[PDB]
Parts: sequence; C-alpha cells; structure tokens
Amino acid sequence: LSPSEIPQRDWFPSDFTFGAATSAYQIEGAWNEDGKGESNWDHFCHNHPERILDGSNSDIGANSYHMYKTDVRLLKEMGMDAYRFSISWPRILPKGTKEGGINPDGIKYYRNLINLLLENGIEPYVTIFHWDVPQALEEKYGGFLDKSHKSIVEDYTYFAKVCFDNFGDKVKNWLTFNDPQTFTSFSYGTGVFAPGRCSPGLDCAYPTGNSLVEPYTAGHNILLAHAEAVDLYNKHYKRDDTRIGLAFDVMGRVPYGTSFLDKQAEERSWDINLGWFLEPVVRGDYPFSMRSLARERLPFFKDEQKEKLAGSYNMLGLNYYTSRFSKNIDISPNYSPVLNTDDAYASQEVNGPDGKPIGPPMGNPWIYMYPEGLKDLLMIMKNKYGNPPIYITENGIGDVDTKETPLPMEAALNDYKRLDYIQRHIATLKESIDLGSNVQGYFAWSLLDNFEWFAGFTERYGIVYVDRNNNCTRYMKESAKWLKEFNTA
Amino acid sequence: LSPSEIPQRDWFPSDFTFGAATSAYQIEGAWNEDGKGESNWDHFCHNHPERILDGSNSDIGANSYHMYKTDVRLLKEMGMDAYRFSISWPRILPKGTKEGGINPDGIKYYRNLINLLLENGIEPYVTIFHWDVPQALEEKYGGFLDKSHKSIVEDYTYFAKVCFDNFGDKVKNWLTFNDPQTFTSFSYGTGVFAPGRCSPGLDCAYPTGNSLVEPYTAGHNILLAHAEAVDLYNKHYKRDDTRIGLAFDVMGRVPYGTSFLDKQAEERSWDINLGWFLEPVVRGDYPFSMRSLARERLPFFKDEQKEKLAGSYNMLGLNYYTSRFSKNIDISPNYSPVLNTDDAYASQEVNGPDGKPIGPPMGNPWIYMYPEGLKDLLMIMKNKYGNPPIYITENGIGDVDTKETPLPMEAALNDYKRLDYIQRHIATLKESIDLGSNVQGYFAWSLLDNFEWFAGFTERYGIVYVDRNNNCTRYMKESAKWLKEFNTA
Ligand SMILES: COc1ccc2c(c1)O[C@@H](O)C(=O)N2O
Ligand SMILES: COc1ccc2c(c1)O[C@@H](O)C(=O)N2O
Repeated sequence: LSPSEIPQRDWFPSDFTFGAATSAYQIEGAWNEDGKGESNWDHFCHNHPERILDGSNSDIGANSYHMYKTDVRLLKEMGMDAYRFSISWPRILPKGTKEGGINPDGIKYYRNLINLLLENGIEPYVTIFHWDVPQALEEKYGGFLDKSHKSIVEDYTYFAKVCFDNFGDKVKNWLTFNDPQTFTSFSYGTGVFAPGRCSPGLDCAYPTGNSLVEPYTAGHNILLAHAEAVDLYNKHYKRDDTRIGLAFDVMGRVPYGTSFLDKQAEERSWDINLGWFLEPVVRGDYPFSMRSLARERLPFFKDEQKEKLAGSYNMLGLNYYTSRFSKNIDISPNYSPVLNTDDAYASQEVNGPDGKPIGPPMGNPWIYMYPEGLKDLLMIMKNKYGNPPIYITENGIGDVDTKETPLPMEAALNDYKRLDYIQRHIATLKESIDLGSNVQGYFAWSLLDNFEWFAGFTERYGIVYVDRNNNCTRYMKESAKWLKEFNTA
Repeated sequence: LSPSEIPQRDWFPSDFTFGAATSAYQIEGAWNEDGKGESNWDHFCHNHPERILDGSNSDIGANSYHMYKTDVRLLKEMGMDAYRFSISWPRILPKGTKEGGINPDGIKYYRNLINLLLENGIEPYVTIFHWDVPQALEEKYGGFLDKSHKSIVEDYTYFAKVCFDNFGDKVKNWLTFNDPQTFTSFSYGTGVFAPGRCSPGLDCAYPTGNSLVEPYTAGHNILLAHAEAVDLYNKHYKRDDTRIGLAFDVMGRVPYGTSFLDKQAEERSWDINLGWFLEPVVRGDYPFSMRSLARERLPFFKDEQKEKLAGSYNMLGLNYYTSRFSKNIDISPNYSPVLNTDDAYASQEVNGPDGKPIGPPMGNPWIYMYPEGLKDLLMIMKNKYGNPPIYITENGIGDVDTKETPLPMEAALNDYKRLDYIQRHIATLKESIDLGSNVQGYFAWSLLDNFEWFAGFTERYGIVYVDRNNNCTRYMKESAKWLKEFNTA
C-alpha cells in the first residue's frame, strides 16, 4: 500500500470522528459481581461450553469492569475522538425489569466510565443493547422471542429509560441496537449464539425452535423495541445536540456472475441483510422482497408501529467487515429454505466464478478484505436510503490465536495485516466522502482483544493487545501505533 | 413535428424492414365458408353480442378472405417490404385436430396469399396463432385452459407442423404466438375476450373461472406450445435463412414517483407484462418476481421443458402502443390480488403524480402516446435480454368511430394524429438503433380498419380505410400516403 496512498487525518474534515469500539459482554468480565444479574450469554457459556470453539466464557473477558481506566487511557494516547461501548442490560437491571430494581453498581460503573471519557475529551457513543439479554427475561418469556410482542418491548424501553435517565445529560450519541441481523440469525437461525436455538434436525444446543420463524419474531421485537425507545427518547431526552440510531451488521454483495439473475440475487441479499432492519426504520416496513419471500413468517406492523419506525434515527451505524458474491437460486419445488437467510434465494459465495476469493483472506474463517464493498454499501445508503449521517461503527479483523497454533505476543503486536486492512478501509471512506457520502466517522472494531462469542478467545480483534496471562495487561499493537500517529500528527 | 424531425428511409439500413400487419379473425370474414371451423371468437361474438361494444362480430371483417389480392396491391403500392398476417387455426383444422382433418380450402388461401405477396416482392411474416382457437378444442378440453398441459400443446404443435409443411418452402419468418399476455389476461382474467371467463363476482360472460389462476394456466400452455413448435421447426424445417419467434404485447413502465419503491414496482410491472412470456423463452423459466408473488398459482416447468424453452427463438416481436406509470403497492393484510395482473403489486397509472397523462391521449380509451417507453423497452431488450433481433410487430392507434359519434370518412382519411404518432415511433427506432438496439423492422399495426375484439367496429386502426358500406372498399389514409412516400423515395 503506497506511502502516498496511506490515509492522513487531513484527508477528512476536522469534525470527522475517529474512535474504537467494544461490547459489554466481550470485555467487562465481573460477570456476577456488584449485583449484576445473569445474562443469556452467561447462561449459554456456562451451560454449553461445548458450543464455544475453545470452551471459554467471558467471566473475565478483558476485565474492563475493573480496568476501564486503562481502556480510556489507550483511547487518549491514540488520540481517539470518541469511544463506542455498550451497556450490559443485566448489570443495570439484574432481573431486567422495573420491579426487578436498578442496580446502583451498574449505574456507577457506566457513570464513571462516561465521565472519565469526557474528562479526556473522548466522546462516548453508547450502545444500549449488544446481545446481552438478562437471563431473567429469557426464562420469563424467551426474551426477544416474546410471542406477545409486548413484554420484551416494554422491558427494553424501560431499560432504555434507565440509561437515558442516568446518562442522558452526558451522552450525546445513542445506539439502541448493534448487529440486529447477526443476533437474530445466529441466536435463532443457526443457533451458534445464546440461547442456541434452531430448527429440529439442525446442529445447535436446542434444536427445537424454528430457524425459519424465530429469527423474524426476534427481529420484529427488536424493531418494535427500537421504535418505542426512540419515541421515548425524542419526547423527553433529545436535545438539538444529541442523536440516536442503531448500527447494522452488513456484508457487501456483488453479483456472482454477469447474468441479470445474479444482479437480482444481489439485490435480494442486500435486502435480507441490510434492508431487514434498515428499511423498517426508514420507511416503516420490511423490504418488499422479504415480505414476498418470508411471507407469513415475517410479522406485519400495526399502522401506528410504522409511523414510529419511519425516520426513527438521526444517524446510522454500519458494521462492515467483508463482502460476498450473491448467486441466484430459482424458486422451485426442488428448493426449500431451511434458515431465515435462505429466504433470499441466493447463495453467498467467498469465491467468484474464477475460483478466486472476492478478496484476500484476513485470518479467521470469514473475513475477506474487500473495501470496495464498503464503497458500494455507502453508495446504496447515499442514493437509495436518503444519504443519512453514517458512522462505520465496526471494522477490523481477527488474528487467530488457538491452543494448537498460539499467536506469539511478538506476532500479535506486529499486526500489519490489520493495519493494512484498516488503512485501506479508511481510504475508502475518503473516496466515498468525495463522492457525496454522508459518512461522519469510523470506529476500529475492538479496542481490546476480547471474548469473541462462539469463537471464544481463539481470535484477537483488538488494536490493543490483552495479555490475560498477566492480569490482562494491555499493550498497543502496530495498528494502534499507526492510529495514534494518524490522530496526533 | 419538425420537417427535420420527420423520418426518412435513409435513416435506417437498406436491409431494415418496413411493413403493416393484421390478424386472421379481424380481417378475414368468411367465418364459416370453405369448410372453416368455428372459433372461440365466432362462438363468443355470436353467443354474447352484449359483450361486444357495438354488438358486432367478424363474420365479414374487412372481407380479406375474398379480397386478399387487393390487400397485397395496397401493400405493394405503399412500398412495404413485408406484411405480417396470422393464420386462422379453425380455417386449416376445422376440428382443431389432426383426426379432424386439414381443410384444403384453408390451405389454398394462405398459399395464394403468400405466393402473391412474394410475386410482388413483399416478405411474409406469418403469425401462426392470434387468439383464434378452434371452438372444437375449447369444448373438448377448454383449449388453452387444458389442465393437463398436453392436449393443447400437442394439437397446437400439429397445427404448426401443418403450417410448416404447406408454407415452409415460402415462409422465412414465423411467429408462433402474438400478444400472449393480452390473450391470457383478457380471456381469463378480466374476461373481456372470448370465451369470457373470470372469477365469480367479476363482470364477464362466464364468472365461474379463476382470474388468479386460469390466465397462468393458459399462459403456461402457450409457452409449452411455443416450445414444442420451435423444437419441431428447428428439427425439420429451419434453414440458414429462416427464423421463428413470437411477439409480445407490452406497455412501457415508468416509476410513478421518485421513491425506490416505485422503481421496484416498475420492475415488477415489466416482469408481469413482458417478462411473463419473454423470460421463459430466454432462460427457461418465469421471472423470479412472478414466482415469488404468484406462487403455486403459476405452474412449474419440467427441467426438460425449460430446456426447449430457453433459446426458443431467432428473433422477437414487440407490440408497443403505450406506457404507464407503475405505482407501488405493499404486501399487506389490506390488499388481495383479484386479477392475475394484480400479482405485480403495483397499480398502473395513466396520470403521473402531477395529474397529467404519461403522454397525449390518442383517442381510444387506452392508447397514450409515449415513444419514450418504446426506447426504454428496447434498452431493456438490449442490455438485459441479450439484444436479440427485434421487430416492432405492432404499432398504431385506433380512431373512434361509433354510431353515436361517427367518424366522417374525410376525417377518417385525414388521420394526422395517426401519422404524427407513427413517425414519432419510427424516429424512436432510429435513436434506439444508434444506441445499439438490435431492431430490424417496424410493422404499422392494422393494414386495414377491422374488427377490434370487444371494441368491435367502434375503432379504426388501419392505415388503409375500409368502407363496409361499399363492399369493404379500401382507401389509403394520409398515414398510408406518407408510408408510401417514405418507402418509395
Ligand atoms: C467467530 O465469531 C463470529 C463468527 C461469524 C460472524 C461474526 C462473529 O460476526 C458477524 O458480524 C458476522 O458477520 N459473522 O460472519
Ligand atoms: C378492444 O381492443 C383492445 C383493447 C385493449 C387492449 C387490446 C385490444 O390489446 C392490447 O393492445 C392491450 O394491451 N389492451 O389494452
């Protein structure tokens, strides 16, 4: 990557935002201290260690509940403009409900972190929910599987309230949800995420759900929850200087072949991945393609739910990592969807028709570098969805570090493959910005190496190394080095 | 229209084709002479004159069965390179079947017509089927409603063999079907065409069919029929110099508003109108949108049928008259398709959001001049469907002439509105051609004023006037005058 091709901070406006992000369950630890209630993930890891690649859990994680001061320190040192982190629902509301009571320690922790960030001039981008549903709600009504579409909605809205109430004065950027598609699809479709539900006959801890129905039920409840929280937010906490939205996980889609069929398959793929949650918050309802394909398996919104959903955001987060080639699949008696994602009638290929991958492999089993994909996504957001304020809330790669193939600390700190990847994506935002894209910021995903869900600790996504052998000592990597130089020059 | 804007023959290639077209039942007459069998239309008009605007029938038509030598004279005098006419199924096979026997008189008629056109240097474009189904087959197995997708396709394939066997040596251009969409939709959807079937509750002669199913059944049979005939043709009659295809009726589609929703609606509209029959003969199956929306109501093809379907043409006909704005309709509990054409989930508007029509009205209830839509249609044919050899097999307008507001022969002859319209579309073909369009010809629709189905004789579409008050005497209109000048310079 040419020396002049390498991004410079002056390439972006002075009001542009650069930061890093994390998620509560992945870094906090102290899973059962100071009154924090049990979460779906606490439950899943403890009860199904066999469902985690290396059978680990996040009881400690990056131990950020105790070491948050150092996290804010690395942020300051790197010269980061902002920090995106999430709030653990069960740590704020142990039972997840109002009557359950608010846990003062949870409030204290987040209150302290936020103040520390401000103190050092780092803007806090708070994600209210990042997959950590209080187990209490999970057993009471299955959480977001809530068939009534009322319970999980009200409890989330209240949770949202407790956050707005205790942090509204200090937090100017809110994100109700993060990666809603990954959450519903992996937790109820493939079953790789807590609680591990999937259609009978599939390989997951609880093969007694419905991969073709539950993800949509969960998704429906997430959208209702989001709408309700934004409604509450806009009415009592919103200030001219504050904003609220949600972040979507999305893989770019490129027509497998030159047939117009694959172009249609590609469109169905954007719809089922990004459109699923984006269109509802934009126009108030699911993509036409999804409704025509999922059918009754995709709930309908009430007229009053659509009004609330439509325009329920001031900004949008995009978590981009890789792209895929979408290959057409014809509707036929020979084909029956099994997973919610099959409803798109398109296979997502890593390799194009020439046998070469859409982009160079970044290390783990799924990330393939293709910054052009981010460009296409931003063009869609710009030309099709109103060109709203966009923040790349996640972007990065995971360095594999297994028991069988340990990543030497030396090799872990020399993360040049990560640096190249980051510099390239940042350059893409520059190209997109010149093209009229409304991108306002970029958050390197994973400030710290941490628990990676079903992958456990087999992957290091941080720009900051965490030596869990030595009390989780943090060491900046080369990528973090460059970011510092980038922000401080 | 500017004089610099008037098309000149030298605008197009020397090999480009210019002609006029007609349909058997509309001009022929002699409905029951020389052993000609009864057709679905003979039957419909006779049994339900209330379903014809002026309660007429085409027993005589323009009397072209007895006056064909004149039609040819008219054609040569205008300088037409070709003439497209259809062959009456019942006139060749009175029982519509092989067992029924071939009617020698029917054969001799088209033998004389073909040879005469050829002796006079006019190329014949033979349309095998134009809605005239032998009433015998209709009563036998419902004709194209044939629920077993065998009888009808077999009988139709025999009919085509007969045509190839007796005219093959002289005909170099065949068209299996003409306007398949209009036939299935109007005969079984809205039921305004013979036999007049529609869903219970709908206003037609026999409200005991199924508007959401029969059109698709008939259409399925037409595609199968078309596939076998081309297979038969390719195997025993095709020559290096001959070609076979079919002509599609199609209205241009333009987004109603600027929403990406209407763009999607527009796409679903091209699909249900053009794609319905075009995609199957291009790739071997119906468009995805239709299968996802029509579902089980739209029959599936056997893998072997898809084989014969894909690539079953050497050229394609396009019958264009007007366009419509496609306005989005969401899938929802507040909507239920009633007609097959409603599966498109889009309302087709004449007036855009501003209240103005898509194009200036041409007189009858449906034609609105919009040459742009022809350009769009050709761009689609070029870029999406392989830019195959295209012939505009129909293009024109119908002048209103009812016994309430009769059209003075003089005014009927001074058809400047028709001329302006014709010149505009011919000009459009020039623009499209330079843009890469593979258009090879243009046929002005309606060589003669004739029977206009449910509109009966209330509309004069011919470029040549037929005075049925004087033994159907033919008189050239100004439009025919110009076409002569155009072809002869
Ligand atoms: C190993 O942990 C993950 C495995 C797969 C995924 C993951 C995390 O995060 C999602 O955003 C994602 O798109 N998939 O591909
Ligand atoms: C009665 O004459 C007709 C009236 C309407 C139609 C027709 C013929 O055939 C096609 O051109 C068509 O698309 N419709 O609109």
